[PDB]
Amino acid sequence: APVHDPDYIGGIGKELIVDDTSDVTSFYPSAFQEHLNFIPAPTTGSGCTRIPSFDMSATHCYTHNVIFSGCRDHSHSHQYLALGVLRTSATGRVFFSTLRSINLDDTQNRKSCSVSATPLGCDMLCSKVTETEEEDYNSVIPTSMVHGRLGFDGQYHEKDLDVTTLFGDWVANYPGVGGGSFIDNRVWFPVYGGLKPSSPSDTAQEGRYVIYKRYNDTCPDEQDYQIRMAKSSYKPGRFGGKRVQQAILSIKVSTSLGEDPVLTIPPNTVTLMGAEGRVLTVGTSHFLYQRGSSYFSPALLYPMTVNNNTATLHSPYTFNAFTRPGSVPCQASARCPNSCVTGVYTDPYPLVFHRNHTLRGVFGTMLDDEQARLNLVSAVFDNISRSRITRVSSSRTKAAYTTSTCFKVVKTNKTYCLSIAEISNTLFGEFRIVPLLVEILKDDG
Amino acid sequence: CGAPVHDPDYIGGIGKELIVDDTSDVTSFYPSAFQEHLNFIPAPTTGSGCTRIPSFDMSATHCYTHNVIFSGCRDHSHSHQYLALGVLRTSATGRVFFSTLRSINLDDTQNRKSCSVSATPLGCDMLCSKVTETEEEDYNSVIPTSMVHGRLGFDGQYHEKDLDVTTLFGDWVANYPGVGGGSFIDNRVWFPVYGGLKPSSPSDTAQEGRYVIYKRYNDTCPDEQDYQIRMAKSSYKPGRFGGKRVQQAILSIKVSTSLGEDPVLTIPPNTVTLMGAEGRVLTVGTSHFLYQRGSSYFSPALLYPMTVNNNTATLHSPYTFNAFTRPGSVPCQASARCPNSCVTGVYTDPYPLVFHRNHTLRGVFGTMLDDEQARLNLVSAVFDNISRSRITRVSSSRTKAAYTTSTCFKVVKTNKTYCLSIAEISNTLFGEFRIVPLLVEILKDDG
Amino acid sequence: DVVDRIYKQVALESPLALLNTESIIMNAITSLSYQIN
Amino acid sequence: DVVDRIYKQVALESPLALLNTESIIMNAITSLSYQIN
Amino acid sequence: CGAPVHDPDYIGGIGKELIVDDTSDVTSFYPSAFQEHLNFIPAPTTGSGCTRIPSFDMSATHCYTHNVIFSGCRDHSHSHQYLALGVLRTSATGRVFFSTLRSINLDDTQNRKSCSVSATPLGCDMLCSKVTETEEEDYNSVIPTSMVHGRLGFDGQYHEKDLDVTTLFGDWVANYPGVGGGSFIDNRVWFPVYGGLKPSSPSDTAQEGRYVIYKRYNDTCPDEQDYQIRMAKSSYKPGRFGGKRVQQAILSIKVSTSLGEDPVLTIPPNTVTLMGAEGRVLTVGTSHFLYQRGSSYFSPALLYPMTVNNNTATLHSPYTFNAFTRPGSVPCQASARCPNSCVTGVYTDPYPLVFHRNHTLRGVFGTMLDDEQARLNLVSAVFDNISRSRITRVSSSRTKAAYTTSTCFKVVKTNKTYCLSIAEISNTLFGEFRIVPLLVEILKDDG
Amino acid sequence: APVHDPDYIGGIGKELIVDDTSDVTSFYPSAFQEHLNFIPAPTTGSGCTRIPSFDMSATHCYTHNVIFSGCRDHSHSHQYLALGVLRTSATGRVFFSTLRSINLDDTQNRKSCSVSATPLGCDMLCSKVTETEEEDYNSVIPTSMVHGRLGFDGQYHEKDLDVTTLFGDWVANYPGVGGGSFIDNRVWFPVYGGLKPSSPSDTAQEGRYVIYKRYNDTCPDEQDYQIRMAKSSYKPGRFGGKRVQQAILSIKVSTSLGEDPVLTIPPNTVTLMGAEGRVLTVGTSHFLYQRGSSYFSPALLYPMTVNNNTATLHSPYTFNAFTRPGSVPCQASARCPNSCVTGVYTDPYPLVFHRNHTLRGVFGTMLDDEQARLNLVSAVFDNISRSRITRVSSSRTKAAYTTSTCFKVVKTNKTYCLSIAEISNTLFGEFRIVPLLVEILKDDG
Amino acid sequence: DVVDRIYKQVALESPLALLNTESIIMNAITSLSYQIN
Amino acid sequence: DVVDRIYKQVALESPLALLNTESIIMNAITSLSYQIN
Repeated sequence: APVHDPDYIGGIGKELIVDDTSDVTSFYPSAFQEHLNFIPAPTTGSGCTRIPSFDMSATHCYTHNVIFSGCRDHSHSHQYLALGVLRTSATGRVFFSTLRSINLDDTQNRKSCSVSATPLGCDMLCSKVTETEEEDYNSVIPTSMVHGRLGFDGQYHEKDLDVTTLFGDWVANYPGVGGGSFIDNRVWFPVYGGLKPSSPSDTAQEGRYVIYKRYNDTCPDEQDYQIRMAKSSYKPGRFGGKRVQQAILSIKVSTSLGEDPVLTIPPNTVTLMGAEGRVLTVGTSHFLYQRGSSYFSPALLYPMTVNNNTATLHSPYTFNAFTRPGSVPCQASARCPNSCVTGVYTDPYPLVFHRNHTLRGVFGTMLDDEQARLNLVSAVFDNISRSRITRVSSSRTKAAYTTSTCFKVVKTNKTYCLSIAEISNTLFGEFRIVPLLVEILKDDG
Repeated sequence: CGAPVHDPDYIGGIGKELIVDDTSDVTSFYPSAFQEHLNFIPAPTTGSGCTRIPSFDMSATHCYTHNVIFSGCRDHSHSHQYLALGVLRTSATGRVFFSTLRSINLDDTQNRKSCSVSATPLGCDMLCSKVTETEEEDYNSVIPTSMVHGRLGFDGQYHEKDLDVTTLFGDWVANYPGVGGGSFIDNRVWFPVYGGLKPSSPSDTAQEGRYVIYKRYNDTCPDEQDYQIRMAKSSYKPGRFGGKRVQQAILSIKVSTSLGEDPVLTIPPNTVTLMGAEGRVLTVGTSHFLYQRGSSYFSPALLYPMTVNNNTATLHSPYTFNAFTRPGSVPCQASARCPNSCVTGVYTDPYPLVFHRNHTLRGVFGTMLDDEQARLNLVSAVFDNISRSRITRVSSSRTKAAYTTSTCFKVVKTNKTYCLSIAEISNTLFGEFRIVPLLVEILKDDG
Repeated sequence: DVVDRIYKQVALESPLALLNTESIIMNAITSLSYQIN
Repeated sequence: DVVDRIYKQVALESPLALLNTESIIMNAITSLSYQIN
Repeated sequence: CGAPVHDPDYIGGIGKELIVDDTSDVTSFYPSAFQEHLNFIPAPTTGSGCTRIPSFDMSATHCYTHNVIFSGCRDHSHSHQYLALGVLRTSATGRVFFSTLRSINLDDTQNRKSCSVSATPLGCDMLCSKVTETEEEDYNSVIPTSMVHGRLGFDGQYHEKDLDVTTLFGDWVANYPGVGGGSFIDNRVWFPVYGGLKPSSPSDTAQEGRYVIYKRYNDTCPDEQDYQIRMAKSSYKPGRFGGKRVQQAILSIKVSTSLGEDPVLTIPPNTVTLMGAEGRVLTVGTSHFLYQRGSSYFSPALLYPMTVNNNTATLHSPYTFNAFTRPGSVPCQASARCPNSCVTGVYTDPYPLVFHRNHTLRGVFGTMLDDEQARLNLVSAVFDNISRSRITRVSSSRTKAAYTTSTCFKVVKTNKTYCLSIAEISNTLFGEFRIVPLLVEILKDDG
Repeated sequence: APVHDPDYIGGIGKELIVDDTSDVTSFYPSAFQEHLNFIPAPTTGSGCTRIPSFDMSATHCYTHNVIFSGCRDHSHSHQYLALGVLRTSATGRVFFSTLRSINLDDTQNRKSCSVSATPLGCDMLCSKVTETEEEDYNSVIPTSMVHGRLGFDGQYHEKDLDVTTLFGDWVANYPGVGGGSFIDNRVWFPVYGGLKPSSPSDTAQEGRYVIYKRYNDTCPDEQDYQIRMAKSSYKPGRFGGKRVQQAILSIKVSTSLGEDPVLTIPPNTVTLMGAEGRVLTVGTSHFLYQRGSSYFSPALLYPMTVNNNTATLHSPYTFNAFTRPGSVPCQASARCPNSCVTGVYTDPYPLVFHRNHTLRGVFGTMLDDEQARLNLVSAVFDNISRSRITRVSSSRTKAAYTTSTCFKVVKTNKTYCLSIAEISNTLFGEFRIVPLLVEILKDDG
Repeated sequence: DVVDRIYKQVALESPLALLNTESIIMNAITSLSYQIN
Repeated sequence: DVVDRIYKQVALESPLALLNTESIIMNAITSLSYQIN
């Protein structure tokens, strides 16, 4: 029955910075703080740690993947799940210390995974796939899926899910790799995949769409041109014409794992091509982040709502200057809608608030580049602008994921943000997940 | 949470003579390729902080400590120190992994620099040395070197007391731990110590006009007998520090609730020991050994058999392993033949595996940096008087190294033998300065 | 005569018999330490 | 003479004293694991 | 409160072969006068309630139980039962005393009557028998006798389960414990059992046409060989109960968290055992014994050496002590020579003291009621094949007795040997029916 | 840190039966109840247990003496002190179980002793005397004295007291063997002895006196006859003319034993020849019982008061029908005052109360006989009458002491009284201390 | 020769050496059980 | 022949294995008495 040190007590799962009088981008990250690292690194030049997932409530939940044979051979892999708490050191130094940990080494392959912090432990939603995507989209059956939890007891239990009846309309199905959220007794996982052509869940998603545009730029393309693309986007070429729809799954947290699954596929009127993403609850406000894998790069956060066991997404917040770099003409600066799949997962943690409770600004680490996945940088962002920053490295640095969660310490009253990133460097090493710690500061004063 | 005792799978497997055969050929035993287990020794959180100088020891509890420096591994003037207490476990699928059940990081201003851990019934004992200045400077000092005896308990709390060094160490200009693990024997912790002596002190003059000369197997020195006897004498006062005698010592503090209790230094005759250097006091089964780093002219790995009297230990003519070398600068290099004055070389643990029923040592395991001069290309293998086994390379790239520390246990349930070999490696794949707990399975030939 | 040869046990059976009574006692002690509440 | 056989109790008597003091401890450690409230 | 372990003063002193000498004369060892220690076994609160039928056993924990009857020790129909868990201690001045750290009294309606305690790792185990009717009646029964296996733990809580007697005991008309302590061996409690057998049952017919005849030392029976063989046969079906075979048994329940686990009865051949009676299964050092009360024609104290197979035990030709007698009614009296049918005699424990290195039994300690016929004049002494030591009388008055149970330990610190001998005595000084834990120091002659 | 079972909680140290409408002697003892005996019996025909002392507050304190060589040789003896709690059994049966016990076997002789229950343990006041009384009264020095406590820790500590400065006026000094009482942070012990002729404490007690008479009888003796005796009583012949004055000692209960002794010798205007006795606190009311060792047999209880560290006794309650048997003409029925020493210690526990809070009746076991100490019987008594009864034995029975303490169980609401007696019988044995348990009952209904 | 006679230890020193390692281990276990809080 | 002396290690080697497995336990029981919070 673990829980955080008192200094943190009260400042964990709630709204951090509320100012109207403030100027959001006037907040900036401290240079990178030095704490005790909680994320295991590799024991070998063979195995590599990848695809991190993080969530925190009264407990801090973390999981990542260990592939083998130099980050190849999906066929096999382990999975790491840690359950932990935020502590202050004797000198008051912030550090994360995991109180309970389990590494899944069995022959089965959990591939994508996402963790959530629930009162009963760290819940996890993974998929068991022995094959590549491209083949999985030619699959005549939906993807196998598991739900499991690491109890405070330290014992770990997992219930497999019935993917045929639940997912029947889908050719492939995956967790979003992001964080899962505990809302109204349900664990809410980001999910995605693709679904059978001419299926109840398919047709319902045809003739429904949304086209988002950027701040100062406006697309040259005709609407009979544009609309025909944004149309062409939801069933991108790379994967053969099958439609890829975003989704959210909701299970009940109980001593019985895999209880009462309800899958909510929103309308594509409000939502773009399904990608990886996280679900967040800050205070009373819930959101789904979606990877920029489609034509639109800028950071995406959808305010979401609970209707009983179901869910509905509303008009998403847009953040420019926070951009997944992409292939053309989907790249970081793209104004116009097009069909593509490329991009990267970057967590935009909501930060600055109006008393309105709408969202002034968010903080996360992005990849600064037009096309390639390179040069990770941390900062806070505005509907338009970006703050001063802290670069992860001054040398060439390759990235895959950055997932951020921010918390404040009460007793001292200083705000810090954890942004977990998957980096490839000369100093850090090749495939390495680094729990970067940062503090927030007003500019003048 | 969790119980500070190795999973029963290990009961009977930790801390004993592992492989015992007279007839079999030691070097036919050999390491598997590198295994993948769950990793304990933590890496840094930034591109500044760097982990280094590791120390490890294990009994019923596994103790690990490593230093965390900053500003790109510069500015000694500050650092933290990480001490972890842990257990050897087997997974649900039977996989070996080291899980550390208790840890404390020391962030206070004070700098403990060279530090070594030992596994004692009461916790993890540690012997560090608080030094704000440079080794070169320190040897010019008019005072000894502050030294702490700390411990981490199973209650997860840390304590320590500063040894009174003006008496215990009063004859020394500089006093450091061996960075290699300590060992619990006869109700006391026993740590490696080394440093310089105040010229013409009691403990300095006791050591004058004495020395030891060790020669290699198929190789004999051209140098004139008298020549060597002279240069071999000068080996103990390397020109680096001005020629204060740099001597190997061992300190034994009584392990008890009150730290730093009744410390007694052991300063062996240099008719046995070489020029003092880093090292480890270890026990396998019923016998204890001191490892000395190759910092002097002598290339081959050494274990001086150690016997303990009361508060004092005695050292006997050392074991030697000829294919097991440190690299060194000339004419101290890996191929070094004759005696000489120098300070160079690297810390590589020769953990004993194959034993005679004679209870005499046949062969050892360790990761040696294989190269003549620089410290590069770490490789694990089994070593013997003359020869080394088939090897496991750590990588195919240029990868430098600082320390490697090896200890071998056995999971009894499966009756398979393993070796943990911890390396401080610097690499493209792993990272700039990174500590990797390399795991290996020991195998035979022809099966 | 034909006696020594049955003493091979003192260096054979006997020590191994100690290693057992150790291993089991240790297993006992081990489980017991698992009592941390 | 005759001391040959009389010591062969080395494989009879002592291997017991072991087993006996073994069980004494084991029982005493067992009763202990029951003394935790 | 308090820890259920004998003061360290006793470590190495409890439950072993106490005095071992081949050359010395057993009977030259002998009891001191009666010592004064602090008293454990509690006396009654009224002139009605009366304590009786005591049982004792000790390992690392000391277990004692005695029955509390009412209406002047009449009306079996009701009673309580007192089970105490305790430790051997030494005072500040070094005085020996038994302090009982945990006790429970059983006041529920149910009557456990004949009961015996054993010391097991998990607590004090007890085997009682729930009987509302008379022994004479019970032997006329068409059903077995309800039997409980209870235990008191170190958590001071009591539990029990009724053995299923229609199967286990199905061949018996009446089934009782020996009132003498049980013993823990090979991960099981082993209790003495005795009673009648259903005529012509499987276990009855197995015992027909068989018997044992034991004769005394300097004394030989006049009776014709055939005569004896006949009367010796009839000894097993005493006229008291109508001639159902009254047989000695031992039951072993597995000691575990769940009581009454896997019980297995041992019903030895009557070529070894006499007509069944009260008794105790005891272990001293590496060997185990069964005591049988003298209830048949045989006067001298008996210990059948007991060896345990798996769930079954086997009995070998009994030890005998000729100067150690029960009194008995004729022609069963203390001086009894030949075989005969009868039920008489008394329970007196022969606790083994002097041993051969042969590991064979020389002499024993116990309090015998010294008299031919009635049960009177208890006296403690050391006994031997032929002879008894100098004695310690319990009193100079006419004092009757029911049970005496003796076990001998040694305080190792002082290296002095003691014997606890518990007696149910009836006296002017002590009281009507009173249980007195008599303590004695064992001494030598000529020192 | 022990304490009683809840069923007793609330009913321990407080007033038991309050009725004006009632008739006191209409209450009677149940026959003798059967519980689990807490008082150790002898291990031998040599040693004998004698001189019991009992007290209870939140803890139950008991101590007695073990003499040797067939109840002879004062020279040596042990002392037993038990610390315990009142428990209910599973079937609800009342029993006393001592949770902490210590037997003092050392060469020193604590002779008379009295125990009190204090928040810090069981406090005890004994004397160390190696000689008989008759010789102790020829003593040129006061009697050595000890104060000690059995902690809940089980550890026992004892501080000797300075008898010369404290007791200087006394030739001999002893604890009253009764119970000690905890009042206003002081342990209050009954004490007695005799004091040096012509001493500050002596002369003050000359010319001061009290003469008590019985209910229906009035002495024939002249006052110039009587007054001259009651005079002659305080310095009885047996002991050589030395005056024997009752007394009470008060020590502070603290981690430091033997702290701040203050000895209070009351005036003999209010008090008779000093004897053994107990000090009791029931609810808010305090009392000193005094043995009937002098000319006046009937049960004696003095209401006492605390002035800081000092004490003052008031007019004592009288109970007829409760009579220490005595030698002539001091015997059980004696009307007239005379000088004698004979009698017996019998505890009169206060029971029935007026709302006035004065004392209607008391309960204890007495010895029914004119002269000899024989035939112990339990009952409740009135200023005049006595109840129905329960006899301890129908055979010849010798007694020494009876000390009673009464308590109620709340949960069940039944009142029981423990009367500890020192008996000599054929059934019980020779010198035997038996914790007789009794219940109280209304007569009709 | 002159060898047996130095084996008197196996039945002399040896067993007594077991009794010690028992007694001490037991002392250990004993103290430990004194930990009942 | 020669087996005489070679077993006399009965008074050398094994009396150690005892002392060693002794201390192993003692240390393991000691560390345990430190694990109580």
